Amino acid sequence: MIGLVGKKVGMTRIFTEDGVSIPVTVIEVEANRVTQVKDLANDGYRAIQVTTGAKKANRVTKPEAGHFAKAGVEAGRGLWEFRLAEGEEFTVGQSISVELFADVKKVDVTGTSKGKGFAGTVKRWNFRTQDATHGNSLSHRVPGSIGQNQTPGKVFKGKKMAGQMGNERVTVQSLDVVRVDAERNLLLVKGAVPGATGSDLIVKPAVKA
Amino acid sequence: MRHRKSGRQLNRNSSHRQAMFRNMAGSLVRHEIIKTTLPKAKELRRVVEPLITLAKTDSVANRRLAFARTRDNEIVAKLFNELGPRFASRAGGYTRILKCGFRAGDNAPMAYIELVDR
Amino acid sequence: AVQQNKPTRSKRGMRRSHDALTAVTSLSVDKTSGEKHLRHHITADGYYRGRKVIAK
Amino acid sequence: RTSGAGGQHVNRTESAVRITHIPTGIVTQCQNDRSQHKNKDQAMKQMKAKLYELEMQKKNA
Amino acid sequence: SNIIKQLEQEQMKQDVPSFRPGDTVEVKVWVVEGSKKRLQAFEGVVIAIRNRGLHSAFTVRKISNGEGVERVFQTHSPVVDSISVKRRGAVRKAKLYYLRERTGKAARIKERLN
Amino acid sequence: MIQEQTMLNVADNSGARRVMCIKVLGGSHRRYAGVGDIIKITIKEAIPRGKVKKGDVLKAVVVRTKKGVRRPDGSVIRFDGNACVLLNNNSEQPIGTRIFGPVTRELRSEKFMKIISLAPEVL
RNA sequence: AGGACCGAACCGACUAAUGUUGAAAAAUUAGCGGAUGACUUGUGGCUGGGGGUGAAAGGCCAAUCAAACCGGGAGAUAGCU
RNA sequence: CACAGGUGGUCAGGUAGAGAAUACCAAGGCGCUUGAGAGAACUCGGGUGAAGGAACUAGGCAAAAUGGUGCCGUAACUUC
RNA sequence: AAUUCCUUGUCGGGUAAGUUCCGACCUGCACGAAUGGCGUAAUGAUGGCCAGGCUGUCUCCACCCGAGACUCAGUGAAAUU
RNA sequence: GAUGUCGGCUCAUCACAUCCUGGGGCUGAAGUAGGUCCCAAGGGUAUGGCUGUUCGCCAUUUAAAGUGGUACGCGAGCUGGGUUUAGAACGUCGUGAGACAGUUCGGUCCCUAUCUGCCGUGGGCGCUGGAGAACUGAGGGGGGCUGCUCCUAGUACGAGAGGACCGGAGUGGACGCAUCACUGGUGUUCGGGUUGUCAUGCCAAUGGCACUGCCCGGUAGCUAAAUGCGGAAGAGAUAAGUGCUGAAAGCAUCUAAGCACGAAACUUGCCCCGAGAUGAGUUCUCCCUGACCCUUUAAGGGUCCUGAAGGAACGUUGAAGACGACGACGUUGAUAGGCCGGGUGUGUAAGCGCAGCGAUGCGUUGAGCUAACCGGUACUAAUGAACCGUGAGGCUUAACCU
Ligand SMILES: [K+]
Ligand SMILES: [K+]
Ligand SMILES: [K+]
Ligand SMILES: [K+]
Ligand SMILES: [K+]
Ligand SMILES: [K+]
Ligand SMILES: [K+]
Ligand SMILES: [K+]
Ligand SMILES: [K+]
Ligand SMILES: [K+]
Ligand SMILES: [K+]
Ligand SMILES: [K+]
Ligand SMILES: [K+]
Ligand SMILES: [K+]
Ligand SMILES: [K+]
Ligand SMILES: [K+]
Ligand SMILES: [K+]
Ligand SMILES: [K+]
Ligand SMILES: [K+]
Ligand SMILES: [K+]
Ligand SMILES: [K+]
Ligand SMILES: [Mg+2]
Ligand SMILES: [Mg+2]
Ligand SMILES: [Mg+2]
Ligand SMILES: [Mg+2]
Ligand SMILES: [Mg+2]
Ligand SMILES: [Mg+2]
Ligand SMILES: [Mg+2]
Ligand SMILES: [Mg+2]
Ligand SMILES: [Mg+2]
Ligand SMILES: [Mg+2]
Ligand SMILES: [Mg+2]
Ligand SMILES: [Mg+2]
Ligand SMILES: [Mg+2]
Ligand SMILES: [Mg+2]
Ligand SMILES: [Mg+2]
Ligand SMILES: [Mg+2]
Ligand SMILES: [Mg+2]
Ligand SMILES: [Mg+2]
Ligand SMILES: [Mg+2]
Ligand SMILES: [Mg+2]
Ligand SMILES: [Mg+2]
Ligand SMILES: [Mg+2]
Ligand SMILES: [Mg+2]
Ligand SMILES: [Mg+2]
Ligand SMILES: [Mg+2]
Ligand SMILES: [Mg+2]
Ligand SMILES: [Mg+2]
Ligand SMILES: [Mg+2]
Ligand SMILES: [Mg+2]
Ligand SMILES: [Mg+2]
Ligand SMILES: [Mg+2]
Ligand SMILES: [Mg+2]
Ligand SMILES: [Mg+2]
Ligand SMILES: [Mg+2]
Ligand SMILES: [Mg+2]
Ligand SMILES: [Mg+2]
Ligand SMILES: [Mg+2]
Ligand SMILES: [Mg+2]
Ligand SMILES: [Mg+2]
Ligand SMILES: [Mg+2]
Ligand SMILES: [Mg+2]
Ligand SMILES: [Mg+2]
Ligand SMILES: [Mg+2]
Ligand SMILES: [Mg+2]
Ligand SMILES: [Mg+2]
Ligand SMILES: [Mg+2]
Ligand SMILES: [Mg+2]
Ligand SMILES: [Mg+2]
Ligand SMILES: [Mg+2]
Ligand SMILES: [Mg+2]
Ligand SMILES: [Mg+2]
Ligand SMILES: [Mg+2]
Ligand SMILES: [Mg+2]
Ligand SMILES: [Mg+2]
Ligand SMILES: [Mg+2]
Ligand SMILES: [Mg+2]
Ligand SMILES: [Mg+2]
Ligand SMILES: [Mg+2]
Ligand SMILES: [Mg+2]
Ligand SMILES: [Mg+2]
Ligand SMILES: [Mg+2]
Ligand SMILES: [Mg+2]
Ligand SMILES: [Mg+2]
Repeated sequence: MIGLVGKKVGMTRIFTEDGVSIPVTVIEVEANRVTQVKDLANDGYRAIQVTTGAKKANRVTKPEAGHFAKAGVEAGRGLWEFRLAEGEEFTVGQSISVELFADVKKVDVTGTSKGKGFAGTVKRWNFRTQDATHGNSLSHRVPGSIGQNQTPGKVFKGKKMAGQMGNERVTVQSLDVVRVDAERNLLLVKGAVPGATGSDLIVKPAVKA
Repeated sequence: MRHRKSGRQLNRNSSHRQAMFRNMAGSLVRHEIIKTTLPKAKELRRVVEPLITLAKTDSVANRRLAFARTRDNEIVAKLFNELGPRFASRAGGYTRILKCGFRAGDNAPMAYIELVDR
Repeated sequence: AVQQNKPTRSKRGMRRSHDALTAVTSLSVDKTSGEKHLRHHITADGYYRGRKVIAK
Repeated sequence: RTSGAGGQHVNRTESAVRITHIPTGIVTQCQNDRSQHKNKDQAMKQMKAKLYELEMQKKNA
Repeated sequence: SNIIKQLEQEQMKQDVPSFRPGDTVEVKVWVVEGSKKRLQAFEGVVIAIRNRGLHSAFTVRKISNGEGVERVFQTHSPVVDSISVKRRGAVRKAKLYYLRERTGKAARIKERLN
Repeated sequence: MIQEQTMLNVADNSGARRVMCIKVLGGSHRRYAGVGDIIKITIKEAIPRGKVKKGDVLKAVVVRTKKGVRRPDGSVIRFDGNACVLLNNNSEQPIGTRIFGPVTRELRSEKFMKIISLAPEVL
């Protein structure tokens, strides 16, 4: 099935009557308007492009404005695409609400993880630090060796080194759908999802199942 | 990482920052306009303006609090006798910052910071 | 660590290909004094956005 | 490698030999000579001597 | 934000009594064994309170069968059936963590008699 | 949160006074043992006429930890010391006949019913 | 009383880290030993190189020591590069 | 070298302190001749740390810990 | 054994486990009586082993405060080739 | 005219002669549990005692504690216990200086990365008018481990003891990703206690310094020990192996023709990157419809006029960030500061009054103060402009209108 685009509101807990605290992420899923429908004849694949939220009229550029106007929908804060199964079918201008997940048990949530910046090997790849004492010289959190001798005489590709960590697309799979609140446009999922508060999330029905 | 953290270190330790901002707040209250570096002015807002908000309400407790913040009775008296009444109706933003080029000695970005009713 | 071979003037110029300065795009003109100034900065005469902000 | 190996050669070469008799568990070891072959021969002699000594001890018992 | 605050207000309890660090309290909690569900009483001194709305908690310390036990209750948890203040303690700190090093007479807390 | 070299008190009357964890059983590279976990212990101090002697190696089940246990609602129960109950190497049944101090609900298993029944108080 | 004890100046130099194109051709920081004695220090003097001096390490004799430095024999000699 | 070194003598305030230790001060003298930012890895010098507590390592290296005064009391062994 | 090759000798102690340590044994490769033997209180920045305390030494790292590293303006090396 | 070494540490990478997990054949294979060989390299594959140790023995685990290559990988990564200088001693040898694959105690480990390589991050141009978006997926990477319990079932098997295959469910260990609701750490930017001293004339109340002087708590953020999730199922083609039909060879025969099964290996399925994929792809939308002059006369050069879509720059900034970059916002505005209200933390401020000889207590009073938090608020700063980017976009051939 297709997914929806929501916003990470924060984390909370739900107390069940049998004394269990469920940690939940709150995802504000407002109405997603279909701005374009792609098919085999014109695009070679079946998908829908959706938008959500609102945008400044003076910060919508004329190309974006025309693309929205052809669909006849209000300008959202972005455009996302969802592939279509052969049964699913939508029309341009149709709005999709969080009710789509009313009967969905598990979801996959994708978001841009929080950026850590330039991270060292210890943080980024869980390398073990060298000894803090016992004579160690300036080499407490350094990577250590990065290869063998003359053979091969080079460093292999994909070597685990320091560099940019986080701020990338991350998907968490098979999260329970705790609650679907249509009137408040809320999806309460069990557990933690990638990204900071106020980030965009893509919520799809679980592919693993 | 410094996610959601406020305050500029300004290449100084904590006590030095506190003393420097106390002195700079005294100077700004005394002269009503000073020329400093742009980051220092942007940090001085967050120190001086609460002093004026405090001076809006005149009481012995508030006067002693202002003295503790800025250990100078002249600055305390000027605050509570002029700046409070001057800015009584103004909600916030008792200061404005005007960027004014670069320092000759080290190419540091400079700015005047002044009281808005000067 | 140090070079095994002397780098060339060609390589030196290639490295310095990114060292070029960028001139200020344009200067703003004060609405009152007509003086040119850096945008969002006061003029040499103490004007900003048509107002005499600093005397002298 | 032999203990207290002194020099690049000795540190690098595997000269010490240890022989273990699996049925009995008795172990002999030789590392006196620079040659692994000589050490193995001497350890074999010691292993034969130890097995013979064990059998003689049983007979004397 | 407002959304989360609403989601928490609709869950928070309404009859939580007022207690302060140093008070002796009895907390009746639901114990479920097999199929039978009963109440177990944990009585002791409140040594820490965390006011965080729905996420409020409090730590109670007792000396049970010669061993010191600390239990951290989530205030709005359904498992916490009841809280009652048996004695009002007079302390000057918000967190009485120094009581962990004191036993017997040294651990006595003066009663807040007003 | 018991690991190797951790010293524990004994919550039973088997005669031991102090034991030391020498292995956290139940998995390769397993680090810690909480309440309800079985460890291999050596006896460091014992009473003169106990059922166990100093230097013996046997098993134990951890019944109290300073790190404590966590309940489904987020509550945490912590104790002031780490205490275990000794068990035979083979049967893994308790050696002593009395249990001292409270134990937790985490022992509510057909394996530790003797400990649960003998405990003065179950939390 | 004491080649007594504790501990600053003072004299040293046991450990670690730093520094190693150094702040420094031997140091800094935190500790460490002695601290009325076979102690330490200022000024001046004497011992000279197969010589001195050495509570002795082949140590020291001007950042030089299993024979100082400077000048000379001298363009020593070099079946070696 | 306008160098974190070396360099003999003399003078010797207050409060706390046994003290020429140490802390804060006086008289007096200085802020150490590049600054401005930012607040990544990593290095250096510090602070704190759940549970554990030498499992580290060649080795408790390092760190932590102890630390004053008065009184009570203090073992083997001893050349007393 | 500052001495013992074989050798991690054997036995006892200590540890869950001890090539080290301590106590014996004597089979002293290759101790031994002023290039002294064997003891020995006190002393030692002396070597080995053990215990208590204590801890980021470690399980296994986390955060924070500063000096650098990074950017801007001024000055402006080095080895090497 | 110098290729630094044993062991350890950190980080590995490949082989397969496979240790575990996977598949199979035979068994002196009843079952359980093994033996042995064949296929299989996807993942996984201990902590300690002793020793400088490699090795090894021992203790206790594990599904298992593989065997190797990589300058016996890895010192311009660390260490420096062993080795290996100069001091010194023992045994021993030598008359002696000295010596010992004998031992013993002590004993300086430099290098600011030019190139390749690798991890990240930009600038330029290209992709054939320019521009803003959304994609496709050639290709590349990541991931892939396993225990125990229960049901099947005390069933099959077995004289008993014991005890399954196949299939299903639950719950763990290790590992990885994310996150901070909870439990905690930190929190020299918040509150308080307190020692010494100095100052604010003094009292009182405060400030400075003493490691944040020492401490006790603690917001936001970051974070693990905290808590969510993952490894798969399925599909295709196979390995060893098992077969079906079937001659050559009237029988037999898994094979020669033909057909079917068959594993953590392969290829997909899952996650991420990804059109410089120069083979530079696709879709949607937006913008530009002036004149004139020369020449060597063409994908030619001017001249004037015009300056779009958009971009950049600047400023306020950000859970984005070394700098670039990326994101939000710029008065038609909540981007930052302030302010307001709340929250949170600390713990009942000052001043006054009362009680007490006084230290101090009580009342006012849960007071005061409160960072980064939440909800609001144009008070301050985000200035009109200017700058870059053009003027309908080559040739040939088709198809269609024409
Ligand atoms: K200058
Ligand atoms: K001479
Ligand atoms: K001897
Ligand atoms: K003699
Ligand atoms: K000694
Ligand atoms: K197998
Ligand atoms: K088999
Ligand atoms: K494999
Ligand atoms: K060996
Ligand atoms: K290997
Ligand atoms: K090299
Ligand atoms: K090269
Ligand atoms: K948290
Ligand atoms: K926190
Ligand atoms: K003070
Ligand atoms: K056949
Ligand atoms: K492209
Ligand atoms: K604001
Ligand atoms: K009061
Ligand atoms: K008061
Ligand atoms: K309050
Ligand atoms: Mg970030
Ligand atoms: Mg060094
Ligand atoms: Mg270091
Ligand atoms: Mg902020
Ligand atoms: Mg600086
Ligand atoms: Mg450059
Ligand atoms: Mg003396
Ligand atoms: Mg002394
Ligand atoms: Mg000397
Ligand atoms: Mg010193
Ligand atoms: Mg002495
Ligand atoms: Mg001197
Ligand atoms: Mg000299
Ligand atoms: Mg001579
Ligand atoms: Mg010559
Ligand atoms: Mg001649
Ligand atoms: Mg100078
Ligand atoms: Mg000097
Ligand atoms: Mg004095
Ligand atoms: Mg002094
Ligand atoms: Mg200087
Ligand atoms: Mg820093
Ligand atoms: Mg540090
Ligand atoms: Mg703190
Ligand atoms: Mg510390
Ligand atoms: Mg700790
Ligand atoms: Mg603790
Ligand atoms: Mg302890
Ligand atoms: Mg050890
Ligand atoms: Mg030990
Ligand atoms: Mg070890
Ligand atoms: Mg030490
Ligand atoms: Mg210390
Ligand atoms: Mg023994
Ligand atoms: Mg002995
Ligand atoms: Mg003699
Ligand atoms: Mg002698
Ligand atoms: Mg001495
Ligand atoms: Mg520069
Ligand atoms: Mg060469
Ligand atoms: Mg094979
Ligand atoms: Mg393969
Ligand atoms: Mg595969
Ligand atoms: Mg050892
Ligand atoms: Mg080889
Ligand atoms: Mg190897
Ligand atoms: Mg090697
Ligand atoms: Mg190397
Ligand atoms: Mg050595
Ligand atoms: Mg002798
Ligand atoms: Mg030494
Ligand atoms: Mg090095
Ligand atoms: Mg792969
Ligand atoms: Mg929070
Ligand atoms: Mg906390
Ligand atoms: Mg404070
Ligand atoms: Mg006073
Ligand atoms: Mg001062
Ligand atoms: Mg200070
Ligand atoms: Mg599997
Ligand atoms: Mg970037
Ligand atoms: Mg409160
Ligand atoms: Mg106060």
